[PDB]
Amino acid sequence: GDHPKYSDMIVAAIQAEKNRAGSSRQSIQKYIKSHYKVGENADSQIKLSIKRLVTTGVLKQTKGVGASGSFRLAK
Repeated sequence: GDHPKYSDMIVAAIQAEKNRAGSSRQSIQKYIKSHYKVGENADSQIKLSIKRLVTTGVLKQTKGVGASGSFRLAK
């Protein structure tokens, strides 16, 4: 129950830091790693899931792409 869906954790991380500038890419994994136990493989999956979410358009794109990789949550 502490590890339901990667997207849910990503959403939770972004919701936790619903900053105007958006949530940094590092912040998404940092929040998840800090609040949820993750492994190296999981980190890779998180990055893939974040990318997929952006790909599906679920996650909004924010500036600093590649630098910070800020992402916004489309409510």
